[PDB]
Amino acid sequence: VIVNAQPKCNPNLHYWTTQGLAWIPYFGPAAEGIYTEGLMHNQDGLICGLRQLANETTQALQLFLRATTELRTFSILNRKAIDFLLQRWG
Amino acid sequence: EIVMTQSPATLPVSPGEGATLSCRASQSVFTNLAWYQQKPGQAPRLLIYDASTRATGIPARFSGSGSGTEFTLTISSLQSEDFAVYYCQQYNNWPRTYGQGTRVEV
Amino acid sequence: ESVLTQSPGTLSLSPGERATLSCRASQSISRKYLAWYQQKPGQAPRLLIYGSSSRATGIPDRFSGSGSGTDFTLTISRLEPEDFAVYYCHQYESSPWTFGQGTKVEI
Amino acid sequence: QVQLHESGPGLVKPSQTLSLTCTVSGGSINSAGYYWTWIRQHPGKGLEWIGYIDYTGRTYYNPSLESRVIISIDTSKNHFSLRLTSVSAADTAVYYCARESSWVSELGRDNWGQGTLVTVSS
Amino acid sequence: SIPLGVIHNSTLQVSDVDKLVCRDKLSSTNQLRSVGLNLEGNGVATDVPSVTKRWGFRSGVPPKVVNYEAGEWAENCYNLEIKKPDGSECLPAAPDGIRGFPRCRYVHKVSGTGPCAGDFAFHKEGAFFLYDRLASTVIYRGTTFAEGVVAFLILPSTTIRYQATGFGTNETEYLFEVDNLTYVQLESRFTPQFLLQLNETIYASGKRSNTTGKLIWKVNPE
Amino acid sequence: SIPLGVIHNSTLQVSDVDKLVCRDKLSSTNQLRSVGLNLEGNGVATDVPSVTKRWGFRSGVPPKVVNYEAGEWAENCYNLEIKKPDGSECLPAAPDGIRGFPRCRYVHKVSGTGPCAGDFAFHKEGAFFLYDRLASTVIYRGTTFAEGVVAFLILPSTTIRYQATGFGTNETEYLFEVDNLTYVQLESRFTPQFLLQLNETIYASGKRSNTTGKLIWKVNPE
Amino acid sequence: SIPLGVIHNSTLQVSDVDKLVCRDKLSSTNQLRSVGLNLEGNGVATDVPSVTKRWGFRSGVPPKVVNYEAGEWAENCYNLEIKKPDGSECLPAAPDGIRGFPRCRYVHKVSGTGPCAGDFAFHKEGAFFLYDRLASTVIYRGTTFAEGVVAFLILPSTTIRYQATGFGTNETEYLFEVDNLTYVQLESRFTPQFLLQLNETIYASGKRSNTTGKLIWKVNPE
Amino acid sequence: EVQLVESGGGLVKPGGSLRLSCTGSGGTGFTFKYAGMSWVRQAPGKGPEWIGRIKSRIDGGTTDYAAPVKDRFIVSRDDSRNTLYLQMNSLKTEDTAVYYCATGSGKGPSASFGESYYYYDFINVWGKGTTVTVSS
Ligand SMILES: *[C@@H]1O[C@H](CO)[C@@H](O[C@@H]2O[C@H](CO)[C@@H](O[C@@H]3O[C@H](CO[C@H]4O[C@H](CO)[C@@H](O)[C@H](O)[C@@H]4O)[C@@H](O)[C@H](O[C@H]4O[C@H](CO)[C@@H](O)[C@H](O)[C@@H]4O)[C@@H]3O)[C@H](O)[C@H]2NC(C)=O)[C@H](O)[C@H]1NC(C)=O
Ligand SMILES: *[C@@H]1O[C@H](CO)[C@@H](O[C@@H]2O[C@H](CO)[C@@H](O[C@@H]3O[C@H](CO[C@H]4O[C@H](CO)[C@@H](O)[C@H](O)[C@@H]4O)[C@@H](O)[C@H](O[C@H]4O[C@H](CO)[C@@H](O)[C@H](O)[C@@H]4O)[C@@H]3O)[C@H](O)[C@H]2NC(C)=O)[C@H](O)[C@H]1NC(C)=O
Ligand SMILES: *[C@@H]1O[C@H](CO)[C@@H](O[C@@H]2O[C@H](CO)[C@@H](O[C@@H]3O[C@H](CO[C@H]4O[C@H](CO)[C@@H](O)[C@H](O)[C@@H]4O)[C@@H](O)[C@H](O[C@H]4O[C@H](CO)[C@@H](O)[C@H](O)[C@@H]4O)[C@@H]3O)[C@H](O)[C@H]2NC(C)=O)[C@H](O)[C@H]1NC(C)=O
Ligand SMILES: *[C@@H]1O[C@H](CO)[C@@H](O[C@@H]2O[C@H](CO)[C@@H](O[C@@H]3O[C@H](CO[C@H]4O[C@H](CO)[C@@H](O)[C@H](O)[C@@H]4O)[C@@H](O)[C@H](O[C@H]4O[C@H](CO)[C@@H](O)[C@H](O)[C@@H]4O)[C@@H]3O)[C@H](O)[C@H]2NC(C)=O)[C@H](O)[C@H]1NC(C)=O
Ligand SMILES: *[C@@H]1O[C@H](CO)[C@@H](O[C@@H]2O[C@H](CO)[C@@H](O[C@@H]3O[C@H](CO[C@H]4O[C@H](CO)[C@@H](O)[C@H](O)[C@@H]4O)[C@@H](O)[C@H](O[C@H]4O[C@H](CO)[C@@H](O)[C@H](O)[C@@H]4O)[C@@H]3O)[C@H](O)[C@H]2NC(C)=O)[C@H](O)[C@H]1NC(C)=O
Ligand SMILES: *[C@@H]1O[C@H](CO)[C@@H](O[C@@H]2O[C@H](CO)[C@@H](O[C@@H]3O[C@H](CO[C@H]4O[C@H](CO)[C@@H](O)[C@H](O)[C@@H]4O)[C@@H](O)[C@H](O[C@H]4O[C@H](CO)[C@@H](O)[C@H](O)[C@@H]4O)[C@@H]3O)[C@H](O)[C@H]2NC(C)=O)[C@H](O)[C@H]1NC(C)=O
Ligand SMILES: *[C@@H]1O[C@H](CO)[C@@H](O[C@@H]2O[C@H](CO)[C@@H](O)[C@H](O)[C@H]2NC(C)=O)[C@H](O)[C@H]1NC(C)=O
Ligand SMILES: *[C@@H]1O[C@H](CO)[C@@H](O[C@@H]2O[C@H](CO)[C@@H](O)[C@H](O)[C@H]2NC(C)=O)[C@H](O)[C@H]1NC(C)=O
Ligand SMILES: *[C@@H]1O[C@H](CO)[C@@H](O[C@@H]2O[C@H](CO)[C@@H](O)[C@H](O)[C@H]2NC(C)=O)[C@H](O)[C@H]1NC(C)=O
Ligand SMILES: *[C@@H]1O[C@H](CO)[C@@H](O)[C@H](O)[C@H]1NC(C)=O
Ligand SMILES: *[C@@H]1O[C@H](CO)[C@@H](O)[C@H](O)[C@H]1NC(C)=O
Ligand SMILES: *[C@@H]1O[C@H](CO)[C@@H](O)[C@H](O)[C@H]1NC(C)=O
Ligand SMILES: *[C@@H]1O[C@H](CO)[C@@H](O)[C@H](O)[C@H]1NC(C)=O
Ligand SMILES: *[C@@H]1O[C@H](CO)[C@@H](O)[C@H](O)[C@H]1NC(C)=O
Ligand SMILES: *[C@@H]1O[C@H](CO)[C@@H](O)[C@H](O)[C@H]1NC(C)=O
Repeated sequence: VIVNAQPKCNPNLHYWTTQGLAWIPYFGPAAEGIYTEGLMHNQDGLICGLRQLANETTQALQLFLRATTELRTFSILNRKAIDFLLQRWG
Repeated sequence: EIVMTQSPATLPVSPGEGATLSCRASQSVFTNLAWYQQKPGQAPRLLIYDASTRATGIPARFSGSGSGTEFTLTISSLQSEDFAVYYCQQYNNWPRTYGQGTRVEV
Repeated sequence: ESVLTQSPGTLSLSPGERATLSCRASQSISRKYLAWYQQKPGQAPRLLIYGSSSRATGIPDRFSGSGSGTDFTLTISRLEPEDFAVYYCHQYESSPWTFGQGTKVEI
Repeated sequence: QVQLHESGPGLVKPSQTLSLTCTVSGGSINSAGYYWTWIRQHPGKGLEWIGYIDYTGRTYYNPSLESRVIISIDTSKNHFSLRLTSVSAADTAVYYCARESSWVSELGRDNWGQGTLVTVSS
Repeated sequence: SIPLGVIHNSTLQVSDVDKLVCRDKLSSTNQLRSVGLNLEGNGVATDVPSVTKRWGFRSGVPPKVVNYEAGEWAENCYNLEIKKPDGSECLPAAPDGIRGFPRCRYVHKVSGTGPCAGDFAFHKEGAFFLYDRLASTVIYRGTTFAEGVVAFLILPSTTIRYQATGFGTNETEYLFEVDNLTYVQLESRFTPQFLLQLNETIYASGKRSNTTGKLIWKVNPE
Repeated sequence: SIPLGVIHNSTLQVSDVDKLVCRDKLSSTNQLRSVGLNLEGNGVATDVPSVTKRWGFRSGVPPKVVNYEAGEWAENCYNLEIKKPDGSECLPAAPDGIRGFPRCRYVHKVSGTGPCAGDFAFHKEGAFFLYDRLASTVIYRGTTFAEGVVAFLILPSTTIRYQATGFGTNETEYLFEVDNLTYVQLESRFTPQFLLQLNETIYASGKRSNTTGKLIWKVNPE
Repeated sequence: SIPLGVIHNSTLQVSDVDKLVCRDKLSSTNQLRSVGLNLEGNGVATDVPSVTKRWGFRSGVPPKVVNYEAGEWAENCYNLEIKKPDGSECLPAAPDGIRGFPRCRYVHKVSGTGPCAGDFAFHKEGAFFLYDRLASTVIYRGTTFAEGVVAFLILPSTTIRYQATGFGTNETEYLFEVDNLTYVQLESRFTPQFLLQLNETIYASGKRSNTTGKLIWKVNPE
Repeated sequence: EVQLVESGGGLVKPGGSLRLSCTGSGGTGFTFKYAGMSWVRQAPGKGPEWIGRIKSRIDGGTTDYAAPVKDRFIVSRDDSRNTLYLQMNSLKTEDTAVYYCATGSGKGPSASFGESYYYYDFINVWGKGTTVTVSS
C-alpha cells in the first residue's frame, strides 16, 4: 500500500545500531565504539518502501510533538504496544 | 527480477549523425540506471550513471535521461569508435539485471 | 598610545652615499606590523617595505628595513638622486594605525 | 583508485570446481559501505550478475546460481574469491571482479577489473 | 495517529487503525523499532550553499526531541557555529544527552555570522535534525547532525571547514578554508571530493598565503 | 490507588479496583484523559487578600509535577514576583518546559516583598498550581498559574497589578497600581471588574500623581 | 534481557523468556518490584583504604541512572569531596533529584586531593552507587551513597571524617580526623567502632593539639 | 591591477558636513573576499593621518577609527557598488586636507586551478586624493 513518489532512492542501507569485563562501564568501550554496523539491500522493494514510509509518518509525528509537553519522548513505541493489546483484548 | 528491454535491437546511423537508444524497465527504477559501451575483447566501459551523469573521461557528445520505467541514451553525432554494443543496467533491484545490448551500426 | 617619532628630521648626503633613517615607537611592536612609505610631491606614498623586513614589490633591493621592539630603521645602501623623497614610518598595532611625521632626505 | 585483478586456472573440466581469486589493491576490503561482486560474460550474450559479499563477510547470490556458488573473502591478504561448483561447457565466460558502493555520491560508479576468461571443456 | 510499517514475507505494509489483522502477531516489544533515515537518500542537494536554504529561524515555538534505536550512515553531516554581527551566539548550547551523529563520512563545519531572526533554527520542510539517537526539531550549537525522517515499524570523518557571511538570510556567501589565511570561493557545483582535491594540490604545492594577508582563490569557471 | 471516573450513558461512576466490570471496555489509550479543573468552580474566594492566605512556605520537601491533556479556562490567574526584605528572590525560576496557564481572563500580578520562611511556596489545602499542561506542588517565579485539582477518567488577559508588603505572613497589605506613583488601597470586597472601573475613572479624569510623590487613594467605605 | 526473580511458596526462581509459565499470574503492576541491595551483605571489605581501590576514573563514557522502589539499610555509606592538586573539583555536582542514601549507620566522609584522570568516577566491578532511590554508574560530589546491585522481581548516622592524599591513585594515604589539628593514622584493620572508641578516649582525655601545629597519632601496632 | 578614485570634495563651510566617495575597479568586489578600506588625509605641508577603516564583511564589517576623528567622521561602504564613503560631520577649518582612499589589495599567484588575490593589513593602492576645503 506504499507508493514511493520521491525523485530518487538510494536502494540500499548502510546502517548502525546499539546491540569478560567488557560489560563494565569502567573497562568497556567509549561511546564512539558502542555501535554495530552492516548493509541491507532492497529486497522485494523494502528499502524504497521504507523511505517513503518515513516521509509519510513525519506529518503525524510533528503534530504529535506539538501537542505534548515532554521535552524528550521515548514512549511512542510503548504506547503502540499498549494500543495493540487493547484493540484485541480490551 | 526486473526485465530490462532495449530497442531497436540494431540502429544503423551514418557517421556524423546522432542516434538514440531506448531502455524500458519492468518496474520503476528510480534514476538507478547506467549505460555501458561494449566492444569486442574489452570489459564494458561505463558511460552514464544515475540515468544522466557522465563517468570520468566520457565525451560531451554522450548524454542520457529518464526516470521510472523510461530511459534513453543519446549520441549527438557519431564518431569513429562510437559504433559499439550499448547496454543498460538497472541497479535498483538486487538481481542486477541487464538489457540485451543494442548494436549501433554505420 | 603607540606613537612613531623619526630621527633625524633631515638627512644630508651626496647621491651614492649610504643613508639611514630610524623611528622610535612609544610601545614595543612585533616586526610583522611595521612599514615605511616613500612620498614625492603630487604622489600618494609608495609602500617600499612592510612587515619590517619584507620588501614591497616594484621596489629596488637597495631598500631594506630592519628592527625590533621600539626601534626600526630603513637603510638605503646607496641613495640615488631619485630616492631623495620624504620618508614615513607606519605601524599596524594589530588594530589602530599610526604614521610617522615625515623625514626629508636632501643632497 | 582500487585496482581489481582476477586470476585462476583458465581451463577446467566438467564437474570440477572453478576457483577465481580477485586481488584488491589501492584500497582494502574492510572499507565500509562497499560490496565485492562477481559478473559472468556469457560470450555472444549479455551479462549475468553472480553475487556479492559484503564488507562484513555477509553474502547474497543470484538465485539462478544459488546452489552452485560460494563467495568468500580473506581480509588479512586483501583477496576475495568465487567458487563455482559443478561446471559445464555452458559456464565458459569471461568472469569479472567488481566493486560497488552504498554511498550516495558513488552509488552508480562501479570499479571493474580486467576480466579473466575461463574455458570449460573435456 | 502515527503510522507503523509492518514487515512481511511479502512486502512492507502500513498498519491500519480501523482494521485489525489477526495474523499480525507481536510477541514482544523488541519487535518494535524506531529508525532514523537520512534525506540524502532521496536525492536532496547536500552542498552547503543549497542546504542552508532549507533552514531558518523562528520564535514562539519550543524545541522537542524523539529517540531512534537504529539509523543510517550519512555521507554528509553538518556542524554549525553561527554568531550574530554583535558577537553573541545564534544557536543554543546542546543540553545534556545530546551528542553528535555517530556515523558521518564528510562533516561540513560552518562558522560565521549572520542575522538570526528567531530563537531557534528550524527545518523548513519539517524534517528533523538527527543527533546521536535523538531527532530534534532544532539545531544545537557546535553539534554534528544529519538531516532526516523517522519511521516506526514491526520488524518480523574528513571535516571540511567553511566560513560564512550573512548565514541566516537568502543572499549569503561562503568560503572554503584551506588555511587560516587561505580560502577558496565556494560554489554549488563543488562536491566534497572536489574540495579535498583542491586542498591537496593547493596545500602540497605551497600556493598559500606567506604574508599576513588573506589569499582568496577563485576556481576557473571551466 | 488513584481513582478513575468512568463516563457512561447513565452518569459518572468511580471505577473500582476489586470489582471488575466486564462491560467497561477500553479500546485504546486515547480514551484515557487527564483533566485540570479550577478551584474557582467550587466557590473559593479569588480576591488577592484571601487567595494568598491559602499559600505558605516550607523546606525539606521537594517540588513535583504531573501533566494534563485538557482543562478549564480560568477567570482568575495569579503571577507572583516576591522578594525577601534584603532584595533576594523568594520563588525559584521556572524550569524549562514550564509555561503559564494558556486561558486566563484576569491575571493578578503581585509584586512585593515579605518574609519567605521556606524554600518553596506550597498550597495549604493540597491543591495544585496549574501551569500550561502541568500541575505542580509549588509556585514558580514570574509564571502565571491557576489553582486547581486533577481528575483522571475513561471518556466514552487584562493584567491587574498589585504591590504587596509582608507577602508571606498572616498580616499583610496590598495596593492596586494605577500608575507608577498612583495607588488605591485594596480591599477583599473589590472584584476585578470594580478595579478596572476605578482604573478608568481615575486615569481618564486625571486624578493621578503630577508631583514626584505617591498618591494613595482610599475608597469611600460605602 | 534483564532477568526477573519470581517468588513462589516454594523458593525464588528465575523467570525464563523462552518458557511461558501459565501459572505465573501477574494481577497488577504493583506486584513488580525494583530492589537495591548493598555489597556489604556479600562480605566485601568496607574500610576506607580498601573501598577506594574498587573505584577509578574514566572519560568518554556518560553516566546513567535507574530507580529503586525499596532497598537495604547500610552499615557503611560513603561521601566524597575530592579535589585536584590545583584546587579544582574531581567529582560533578549532583543533579536535581539526587539525594543521599536515606538509611546509613556510619558515613565515611572523605575529603582530600589526588589525581583524577577521567571525567567521572566509576565502579570497577560494575556495581552501582546507590543514591536515595536511584542507582548510578557514577559518584556525585558531596552526596552520601552505598555500594550495591539491583534486582527485579515478581513479589507474590555517626559521620566519621577522613582526610586523604593521592585519592585517585594506587598508593594513597588516609588520616582519621578527631579535631581540626588532631589526626590518627588510618589502617585497614580499624573498624568504625574502633575509630569511635579512639575518638572518645582521645577527645575526653584532652590528648589533642593545644598549639597551632597538627598532632598526629600512631596506634600502637599491637 | 586595483585602482580606486576619490570624489565628493571641494568647499564646505565649518559647522557643516559632507560625504566623500571613492569608487574602484580591478579587484574581486570590495565587500566580500576583499580588503577593508581606509581613509587617510594629508593637509598640504603635513604628513598623512589615519582616519579609519571599514572592514570587509567576511572580517565582520566594522569600522576602526583614528582618535582625531572619533565621534565626527564615519567610514562606511556601499556594498557591491565597490564604493567607499566618508561622512565628515562637525567640520572645522582644521579639517582642510587632501582626503585619500586606500586599499590593502593586489593580485596574488595563479595556478592551473584558478586565479587569486591578496587582502592585506597595510596599503598597496592609493587613490589620487580629493581636496576638501573647510573655510568661512
Ligand atoms: C516528503 O516527500 C515530498 C516529495 O518529495 C517532499 O515535497 C517537497 O516539498 C518542498 C516544500 O516543503 C518543495 O520545495 C520547494 O518549495 C518552493 C516553494 O516555497 C518557496 O516559497 C515560500 C513562500 O511562498 C517560502 O516560504 C519557501 O521557503 C520557499 O522559498 C518551490 O518554489 C520550489 O520549486 C522551485 O525550486 C526547485 C529547487 O529544487 C526546482 O526544482 C523547481 O523546479 C522550482 O524552480 C520547491 O518545490 C520540494 O520541491 C518538494 N519535493 C518534490 C519532489 O516536489 C516533502 O518535503 C518530504 N517531507 C519530508 C519531511 O522530507
Ligand atoms: C588539507 O591537506 C593538509 C595536508 O595533508 C591536511 O593537513 C593534515 O591534517 C591532519 C589531520 O589534522 C594532520 O594529522 C595529525 O596531526 C597531529 C598534529 O601534528 C602536528 O605536529 C607534528 C610534529 O610533532 C607535525 O609534523 C604536524 O604537521 C602537525 O603540525 C598529529 O599529532 C597526528 O598524529 C597522531 O594522531 C593520529 C590520529 O589522529 C595517529 O594516527 C598518529 O599515529 C599519531 O598518534 C596526525 O599526524 C596532518 O599532520 C596534517 N598535515 C600537514 C602537512 O599539515 C589538512 O587537514 C587538509 N584539509 C582538508 C579540509 O582536507
Ligand atoms: C475538597 O473539598 C472539601 C470540601 O469543600 C475541602 O475542604 C476544606 O478544607 C479546608 C482546610 O484544608 C477548610 O479551610 C479552613 O480551615 C481552617 C482550619 O485551619 C486553620 O488553622 C490551622 C492551625 O490550627 C492552620 O494551619 C490553617 O492554615 C488555618 O489557619 C478553619 O478554621 C476555617 O474555618 C473558618 O474560616 C472560614 C473562611 O472561609 C469560615 O467560612 C468558617 O466559618 C470559619 O470561620 C476553614 O474551615 C475549608 O473550609 C474546607 N471546605 C469546606 C466547604 O468546609 C477540601 O480542601 C477540598 N480539597 C481540595 C484539594 O481542593
Ligand atoms: C488603566 O487605564 C489605562 C487607560 O486606558 C490603560 O492604559 C492603556 O494600556 C494599553 C495596554 O498596555 C495600551 O495599549 C497599547 O500601547 C502600546 C504602547 O503605545 C505607547 O506609545 C504610543 C505612541 O506611539 C502612545 O499613544 C501610547 O499611549 C503609549 O505610550 C501600543 O503600541 C499598542 O498598540 C499596538 O499593539 C496592539 C496590541 O497590544 C494592537 O492592537 C495595535 O493595533 C498596535 O499594533 C497599544 O495601543 C494603551 O495605549 C494605554 N492607554 C493610555 C492612555 O495610557 C491601563 O492599562 C489600565 N490599567 C488596568 C489595570 O486596567
Ligand atoms: C558478583 O559475584 C562475583 C563472585 O563473588 C564477583 O566476582 C569478583 O570479581 C572481582 C573482579 O571484578 C574480583 O576482584 C579481584 O580482581 C583482581 C584482578 O584485577 C586486578 O588487575 C587488573 C589488571 O590486570 C586491574 O584492572 C584491576 O583493577 C585489579 O587491580 C584479582 O587480582 C584479585 O585477587 C587478589 O586480591 C584479593 C583481594 O580480596 C585476594 O583475596 C586474592 O586471593 C588475590 O590476592 C580479585 O580477584 C573478586 O575477587 C571476585 N569475587 C570473588 C569471590 O572471587 C562479582 O564482581 C560480583 N558482581 C557485582 C556487580 O557485585
Ligand atoms: C568525638 O567525640 C566528641 C565528644 O563527644 C564529639 O563531639 C560532639 O559532637 C556532637 C555532634 O556534632 C555535638 O552535639 C551537638 O552540638 C551542637 C552545637 O553546640 C555547640 O555550642 C554549645 C553551647 O551552646 C556547646 O556546649 C557545644 O559543645 C558546641 O560547641 C548543639 O547545638 C546540639 O544540640 C541540639 O541539637 C541536638 C540534635 O543534633 C538535640 O538533640 C539537642 O537537644 C539540641 O537541640 C548538640 O549538642 C556535641 O556537643 C559535641 N561535644 C563536644 C564536647 O564537643 C565528636 O563529634 C566525636 N567525633 C566522632 C567522629 O565521633
Ligand atoms: C532577500 O529578501 C529581500 C526582502 O526582504 C529582497 O529584497 C527586495 O527585492 C525586490 C526584487 O525582487 C525589490 O523590488 C525590493 O525593493 C527589495 N526590498 C528590500 C527591502 O530591499 C532580496 O532581493 C532577496 N534576495 C535574494 C537573493 O533572494
Ligand atoms: C500572626 O502570628 C503572630 C504569631 O507568630 C501573632 O502574634 C501573637 O498574637 C497574640 C494574640 O492573638 C499575642 O498574645 C502574642 O503575644 C503575639 N506574639 C508575638 C510574637 O507577637 C499575630 O497576632 C498574628 N497576626 C494575625 C493578623 O493573625
Ligand atoms: C602504582 O602504579 C605505578 C605505575 O603507574 C607503579 O610504578 C612502577 O612500579 C614498578 C614496580 O612494580 C617499577 O619497576 C616501575 O619502574 C614503576 N614505574 C613508574 C613510572 O614509577 C607503582 O609501583 C604502583 N604502586 C602501587 C602501590 O601499586
Ligand atoms: C593557524 O592558527 C593556529 C592556532 O590556532 C596555529 O597553530 C597555526 O600555525 C596557524 N596557521 C597559520 C598559517 O598562521
Ligand atoms: C609570497 O609569494 C609570492 C609569489 O611567489 C611572492 O611574489 C612574494 O614576494 C612572497 N611574499 C613573501 C613575504 O615572501
Ligand atoms: C513609569 O515608568 C516607565 C518606565 O518603566 C515610564 O516609561 C513611564 O513614563 C513612567 N510613568 C510615570 C508616571 O512616571
Ligand atoms: C497637582 O494637582 C493638585 C490638585 O489639582 C494641585 O493643587 C497641585 O498644585 C498640582 N501639582 C503640580 C506640581 O502641578
Ligand atoms: C575548627 O574550625 C571551626 C570553624 O569551622 C571552629 O568553630 C572550631 O573552634 C575549630 N577548632 C579548633 C581546635 O581550632
Ligand atoms: C601542650 O601539651 C604538652 C603536653 O602536656 C605541653 O608540654 C605543652 O607545653 C603544651 N603547649 C601549650 C601551648 O600549652
